[PDB]
Amino acid sequence: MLISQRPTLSEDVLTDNRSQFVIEPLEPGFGYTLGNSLRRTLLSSIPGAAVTSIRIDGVLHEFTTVPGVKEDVTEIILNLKSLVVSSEEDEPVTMYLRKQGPGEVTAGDIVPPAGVTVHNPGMHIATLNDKGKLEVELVVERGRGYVPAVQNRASGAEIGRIPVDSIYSPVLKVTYKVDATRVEQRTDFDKLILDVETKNSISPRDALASAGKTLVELFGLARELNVEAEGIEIGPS
Amino acid sequence: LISQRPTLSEDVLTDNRSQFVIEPLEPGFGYTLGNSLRRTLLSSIPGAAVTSIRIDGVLHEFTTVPGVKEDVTEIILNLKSLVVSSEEDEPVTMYLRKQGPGEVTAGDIVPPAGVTVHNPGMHIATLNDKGKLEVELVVERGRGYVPAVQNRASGAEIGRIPVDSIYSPVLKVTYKVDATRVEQRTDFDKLILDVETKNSISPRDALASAGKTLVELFGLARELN
Amino acid sequence: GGYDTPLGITNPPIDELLDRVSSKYALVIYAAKRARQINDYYNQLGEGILEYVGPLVEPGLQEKPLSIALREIHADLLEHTEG
Amino acid sequence: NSVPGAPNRVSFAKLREPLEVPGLLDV
Amino acid sequence: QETTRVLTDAAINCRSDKLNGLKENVIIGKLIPAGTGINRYRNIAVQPTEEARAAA
Amino acid sequence: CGLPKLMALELFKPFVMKRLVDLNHAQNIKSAKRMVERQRPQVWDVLEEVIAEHPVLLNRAPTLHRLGIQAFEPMLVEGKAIQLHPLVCEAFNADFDGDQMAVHLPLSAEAQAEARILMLSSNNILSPASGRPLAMPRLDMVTGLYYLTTEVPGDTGEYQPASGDHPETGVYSSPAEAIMAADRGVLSVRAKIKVRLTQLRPPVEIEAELFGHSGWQPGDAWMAETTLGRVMFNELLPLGYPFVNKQMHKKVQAAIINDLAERYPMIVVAQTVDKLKDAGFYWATRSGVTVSMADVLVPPRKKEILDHYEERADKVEKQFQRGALNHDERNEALVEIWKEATDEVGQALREHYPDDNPIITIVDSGATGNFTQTRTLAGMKGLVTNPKGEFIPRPVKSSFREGLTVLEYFINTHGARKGLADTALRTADSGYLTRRLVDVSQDVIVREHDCQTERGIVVELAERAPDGTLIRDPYIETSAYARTLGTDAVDEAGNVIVERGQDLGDPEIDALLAAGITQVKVRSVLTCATSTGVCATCYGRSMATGKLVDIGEAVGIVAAQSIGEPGTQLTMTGGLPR
Amino acid sequence: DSEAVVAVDAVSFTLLQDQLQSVLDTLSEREAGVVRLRFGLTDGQPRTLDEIGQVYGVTRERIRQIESKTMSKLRHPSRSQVLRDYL
Amino acid sequence: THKRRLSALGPGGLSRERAGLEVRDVHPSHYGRMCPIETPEGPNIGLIGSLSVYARVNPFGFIETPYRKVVDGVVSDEIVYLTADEEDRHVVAQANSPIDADGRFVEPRVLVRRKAGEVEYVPSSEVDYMDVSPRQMVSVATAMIPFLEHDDANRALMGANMQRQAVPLVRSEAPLVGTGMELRAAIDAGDVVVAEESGVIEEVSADYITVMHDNGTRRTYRMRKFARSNHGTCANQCPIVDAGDRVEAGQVIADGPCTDDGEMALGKNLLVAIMPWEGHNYEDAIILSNRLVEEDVLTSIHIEEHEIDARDTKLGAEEITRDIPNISDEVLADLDERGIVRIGAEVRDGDILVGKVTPKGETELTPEERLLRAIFGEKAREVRDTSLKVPHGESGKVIGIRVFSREDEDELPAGVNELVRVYVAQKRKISDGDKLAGRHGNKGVIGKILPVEDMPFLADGTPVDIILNTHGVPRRMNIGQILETHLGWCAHSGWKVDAAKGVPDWAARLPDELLEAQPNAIVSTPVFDGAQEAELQGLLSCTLPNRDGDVLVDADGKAMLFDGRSGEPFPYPVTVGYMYIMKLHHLVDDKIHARSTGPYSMITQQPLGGKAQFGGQRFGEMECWAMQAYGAAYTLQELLTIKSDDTVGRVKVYEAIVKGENIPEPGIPESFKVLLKELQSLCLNVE
Ligand SMILES: [Mg+2]
Ligand SMILES: [Zn+2]
Repeated sequence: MLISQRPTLSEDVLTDNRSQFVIEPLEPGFGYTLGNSLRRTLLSSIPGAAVTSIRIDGVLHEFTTVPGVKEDVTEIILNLKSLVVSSEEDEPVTMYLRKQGPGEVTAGDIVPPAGVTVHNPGMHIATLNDKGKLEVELVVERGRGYVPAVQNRASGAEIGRIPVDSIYSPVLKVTYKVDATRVEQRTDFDKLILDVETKNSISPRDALASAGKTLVELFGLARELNVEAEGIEIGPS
Repeated sequence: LISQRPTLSEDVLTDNRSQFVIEPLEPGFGYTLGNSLRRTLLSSIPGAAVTSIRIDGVLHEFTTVPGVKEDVTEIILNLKSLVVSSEEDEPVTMYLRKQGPGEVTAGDIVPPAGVTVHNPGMHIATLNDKGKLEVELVVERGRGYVPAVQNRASGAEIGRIPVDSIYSPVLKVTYKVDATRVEQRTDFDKLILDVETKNSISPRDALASAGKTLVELFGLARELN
Repeated sequence: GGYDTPLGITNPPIDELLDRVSSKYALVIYAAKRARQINDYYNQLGEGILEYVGPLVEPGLQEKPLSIALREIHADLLEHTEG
Repeated sequence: NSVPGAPNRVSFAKLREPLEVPGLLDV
Repeated sequence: QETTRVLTDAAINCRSDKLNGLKENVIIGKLIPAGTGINRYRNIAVQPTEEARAAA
Repeated sequence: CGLPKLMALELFKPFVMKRLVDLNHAQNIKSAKRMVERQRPQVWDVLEEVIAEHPVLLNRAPTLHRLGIQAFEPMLVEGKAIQLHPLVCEAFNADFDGDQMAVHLPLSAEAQAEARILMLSSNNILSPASGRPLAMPRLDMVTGLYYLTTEVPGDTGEYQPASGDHPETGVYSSPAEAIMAADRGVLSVRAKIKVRLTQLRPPVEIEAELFGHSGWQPGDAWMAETTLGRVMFNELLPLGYPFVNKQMHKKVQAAIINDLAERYPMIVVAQTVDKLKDAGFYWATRSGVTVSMADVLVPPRKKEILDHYEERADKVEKQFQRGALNHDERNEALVEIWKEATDEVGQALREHYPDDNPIITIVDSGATGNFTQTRTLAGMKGLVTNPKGEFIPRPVKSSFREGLTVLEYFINTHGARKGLADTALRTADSGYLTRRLVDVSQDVIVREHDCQTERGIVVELAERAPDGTLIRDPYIETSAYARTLGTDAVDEAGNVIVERGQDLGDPEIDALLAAGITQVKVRSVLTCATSTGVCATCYGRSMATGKLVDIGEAVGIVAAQSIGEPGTQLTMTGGLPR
Repeated sequence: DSEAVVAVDAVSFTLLQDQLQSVLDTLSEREAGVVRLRFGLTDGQPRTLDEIGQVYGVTRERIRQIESKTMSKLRHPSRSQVLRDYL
Repeated sequence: THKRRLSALGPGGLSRERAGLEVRDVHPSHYGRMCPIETPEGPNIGLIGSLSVYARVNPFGFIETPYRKVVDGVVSDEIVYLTADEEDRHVVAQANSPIDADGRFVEPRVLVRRKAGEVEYVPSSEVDYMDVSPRQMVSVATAMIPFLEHDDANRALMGANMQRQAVPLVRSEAPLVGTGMELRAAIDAGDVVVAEESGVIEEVSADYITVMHDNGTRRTYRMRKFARSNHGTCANQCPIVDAGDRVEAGQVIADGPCTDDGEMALGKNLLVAIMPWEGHNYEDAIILSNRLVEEDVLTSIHIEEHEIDARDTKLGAEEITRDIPNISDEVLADLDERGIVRIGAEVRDGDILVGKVTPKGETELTPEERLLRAIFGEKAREVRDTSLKVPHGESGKVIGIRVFSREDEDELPAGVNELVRVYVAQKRKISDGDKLAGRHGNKGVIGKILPVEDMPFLADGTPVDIILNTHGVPRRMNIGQILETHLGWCAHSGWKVDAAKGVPDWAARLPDELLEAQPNAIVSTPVFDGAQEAELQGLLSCTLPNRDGDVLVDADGKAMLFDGRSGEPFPYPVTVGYMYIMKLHHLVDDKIHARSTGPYSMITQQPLGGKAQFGGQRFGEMECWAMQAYGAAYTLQELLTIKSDDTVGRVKVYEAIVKGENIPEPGIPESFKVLLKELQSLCLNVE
């Protein structure tokens, strides 16, 4: 049949990577059917890379004090966890961060091999007190969604390398709500209000477009059972 | 990452209910996927049902026909249970004549070309020696639930009785997921979806219409970039 | 300071409006007399002109004169004397 | 029980009461 | 209470009323002397600022 | 507030007639009136246009106090029932068992301005009587925030620092990462973690430790061992408010909203209360507070307790049967024995229950109810009163889970009916007393700003101990708060700590108690020197705003309503006749 | 009180008087004058053709001709739909 | 219950204001003669009561009560009717006492009732009278509450009071769990056609049943179809017997308004969860599914009655006809040639029902009306229209037309020639605002009607119907509804305990043929001798599955719901089951009420009061106190001058709103000038 009212999609722009969309008006149940689906698809369906396991020389079992540095080991672990890095190779590549002498390490002091790239060179990671030396070997790979600490199944390199989590998803915090526009002339329709905040890897409009593309290629399976079945056609743009 | 697009197989249990299994999926995703498909299936499938009836001897909804055991409102409450599938969008009419004693089932309704009544064993009303029933109906397309549209809203005569309408071919839909999610990060979800329809349309056609509606609406957020 | 955006009848905030009057009662008679002046301007635009000036801030599409008076008081564009 | 066209409504009662209910409109 | 007795001895003494409590002003429909009814607030003169008068 | 559109079309009929004459939809007001009566479909858009930003009044009889009439901005709602905001039910004393509310309509510009500024809903949060807030969370959202902010030892994803072969695996770099790890089935909301927060103000000790002067958290980073739930809760609160890290009992929420009302403007308090309502409902659904008869647990050793006190009652009855004591003495002995047995069964039931029982969570979170209702649910009912007021010495030895018997039900009915008739008589007497008080004190209004007297009453204000320590007097917040000092405050013939003419809020009272002074001479309306009403400095702070009272307020009717309103809850010469 | 003021017919009467004044002003001066003096629209006294021909200095038959001409002029849909909607 | 109702007011009795507080309480002589539960709960508590079940009135006017006499500890069957005095002369045993199936008790120390209303433990030889049964001290309407012994007295009062405000639905399904009082309370209420004599059915129809007795004679029972009750509800009567069946004396032959197959049926059976859902069921609000709106589960007929009469006047006589002055022919197409509408025409709010025109007389004409009539040529039409119009907020079809005429020689009051009555009926659905209640005082309006998709469905796709709230259960002490919910789920799904190793220990005192039951089977737990906790818990643990092997509800009575809105499961199991709820007579359409400007009073000039008219709300005394306490003087001046009494001001206010100007300044009210004229009339120079 016909939708009898074509919905729109308009993007409002907050601070640079915190856009906020509205979709209005929808058929009176159709807010929640696509709201939660879009939230989960924005979160756990976009590819991207992150750190997976690091290794610090000089640490053997204590995991608590690195000599010559000021900050804790766990501070370096979560500072490395909040490091945006994009890959192009679907296999585990390694990195290195080498610095001796007193001063302060930044994220731009790392050296990227071929294919990977860092999107915040002015990010603070560690400080070296006096005459210290930092030599940390990172492992960067890609995937989807959030994934916890993969345990030491390959226990051969387990003495040096310690595992962390991986925020593969380029979006961070997506929330949503519905509304109640035009209860009389349009008879209680819905207005979905999205809110997405990404990192600087992709703009949220492009994240929304990739999520919509994966969703429609997911529902193409359910569409391709009886192609000549009558649905609800919206019409043209 | 994994590189495997999900597939959809089909599994038949009876003639009017079947099972649909999708695998693999992302973790924490099969619940939302099945709920979106259920929310579409349970509300937005186009079908057909009766709209307004008109018995000859009556003038309104709160009377009785000479001869029948039930009354007019009980005949309305029985005829609201019919399941009927149409073919074209203009409102066709079907008749029902029955004379003398006996039980008037839904199989006695003579349909025009295009529509069909699916359960002829449905009881409508029962008659006696002096009873005479003569009633015409109006079948119409649509989707969802809609209350009885008033006689003043159209330009019909006094004999018309507007009935409520429920064009909804689906009957009962559930799902469940099978979260493997082992401690090796080869994780996925396997969603098993269940559809049961009221013998009007097949479950494959119901799921096809729901998938068409989702593919139409979810593509709105893609090509507006 | 920065709190949130208001909406509807609570715009402008009375916590900012009460920094321009003594008490709330003076604020009420202030806004009511300014709104009566604005409506007396509007219903005399058809005939010849008079001294009933206003509004000073730009009105909305279809905005009540009392809301325009409250926005004018929040813009610090009028003056008032008590009794 | 003691009314002929009654629906079979199975009871949970333990006490066998002697006296049936009187005529409700005798007052 | 005792509207007979209250009214008769007031009628003897020729007792005049002054209409200052907020009970009597409710009865005759006049503006009550509280809130926005006292003379500090009821006679506020409102005029636009002379700097902003020339702005339009 | 919601509005049934078929009623709002009837209220606003001249406005919509003028508006649909002005837009060319009818040639005069006669065709416009017939167009309204036939309900042509343009009148809905015209009705929305004339409804927008035009307040209405709402009213539920009986109007007990000043917050019984509150203005609202309408918006059109389908159906036929008035939709009411779920936070003003405490002010209206309205539940949804079939109560009706009247809607009036202000007309002139003065009436619209009065309803928009003075009588708005979001402007009246606090009491006019005591200053505590009336827009506080209640029955459901308190349970929601209690479940959201409580802390479970050893839940899924709890932080352990055990560092042998593997690190701690409890830390999280950001609340966004923690929200992802809880969306996946790893982190529970109530498990203890160590986030790295960059948007919430740390408490005073951590702020003075890490940054000293002003740790302005919009850029700063600091670690905190909390749950995810308390972080999600503290994100509802404003930026300048510090971190809390507590368990949101109802008194804790009362203290939070009181502090927010004291140190912030009103609009921030209104928005914070709306956010708290939304979070409280959304987590009240997921809390899992249901009621089953497998959840009403009985105490296991109830029967031996009842048998022991039954043997004591048997000895008392046998001693009466000997003739060694009269009727009233054995009645007193049986009353004492069964009171002891009731309290023993209540103690055993109190110590038998777990903490995650819904019937004890709803009680202990301060949502509703007390413990005696749970004792009468599972346990023992206890003594039941007579029609006169004596105690039946039997008593009821059953509970409503076990089901009563015929005589015990017949005994309970006496006290039930006495309570009902007491309720009717008490609300009639409270109405009469409110009428008398309003009729006396209606001519006490504020007239001047400062009468400039020197007399004043004295307050006790936290007398000391035999050890010498100044213990805080319990009745300070009713007696000494919100008052203006008539004389100065000197300590041990040293420095003057708080000068004359100050509001006596929290921190100066804390400073006086820290300096160690008790008696203070404060101003009050007993010693005011104006002839027509009181002055503004003698009355002190108006409780409804928090600032000084104005020069036109009618404080007499406010006082009379604040006295006569809670008289219905005065459940008794010690009651409302007292 | 069925003999009270309905309070919509009163403002309808005032609006009808204003529209009647505008419609009679859409005619000429002499035509509006003779119609107002014929029907007493300004003082409440219906004069006759003798008095109208006296105040204008012409025969009663000329006044009657002018009155019939104006009654034919007012009986137009364009001139009279706004007055038709008042009854 | 309107019969068998005992009051203390009226002529020859004490007034309400003079009612002593001691006469409202329950004396201990009320055991078996008056219900201590059922009474009105306004300012009439205890002044109005109802009779007990087994009670009886003496020839002198005192109230008798049966008792089982017992000699030497052997309980006999000689039933003796005692009054209060000779009840006090003896000592009275307990109903539920353990009798040895031989007449004798099993313990000497029995519960007993002494002379002055005391409760003791007498040895089992002084006992000379026993009760006949339980439920002797209870009324009829209170004896229809399952698990009454688990509820508090106030909520049982509210439940027994709200059980009779239920409305008759259109389908009237019998309750799953009930007592044994529905059948007798229905066939004694008189609203059920009972077969007078045993015989065989000859012919059924929708209008009459003719039976054939054993000896020749026949009798026909004329049904009542769509008869109006005293409060607008409907009174249908449908048969339940087929053509060739055989009936006996006293057998039910035709249902009534609220009956199903013989027994009472005041509501429907609905699946229910006890979770708090998103603040929509906050503070006793109820949310429902859309299935009840779709499938006519809670819908009822309502029949209203209008009336008009053509009197005679001085100037002539009013006539009933079609020739209505100044009314278009578009709205005159419904009614027939003689004025009244035809049967079947649907009317809206404000249409013409009976065309009636009155003579009016002669008046002077304004010059503008004269000029418009001269322009348009419409005539004078000296007769005035006072027709019969359907009032505001009503609609529906037209069932019947009853007309009395003077020329057909009926009895009428003096001067009336034609009386005509029109019956309009409508089919009211369920809606938000309408009031629902259970059988335990758990009332509450409908907060929201959700669609069928966003409603928390069960583990196999079944959506729930209503959603109650948890916080209203424990603090009101009425967990009888929780026991009714558990036993309703058991009675819906059907159970079968296992007698392989004998009967389990909890079901030892459980009677036979309840060890297994079919699904959708009815049961009856009586008032004070019903289900027990061990019986219900063990029966709830063995509750055979639905279609697949899926026990949807575990041993605690709960189930794992799914959130129909987001999609995730709820993390904790929720209590579900099958309750029995009723629709009450507090619908919104009888309550929603508004007024802009309508009819005014005559003596005073205030707007008239009442929903029957347009009607304005009373702005009382405490509301004036609140408006003074706010300080808003202008709103109070407006509310007391230009909305009530300023007779020259109301027209100016309406004119200023219509023309769009400022509201003018209020004048002196009419009440003050009336007071001034009275004081001047009473020889007091008020100046
Ligand atoms: Mg209530
Ligand atoms: Zn003073």
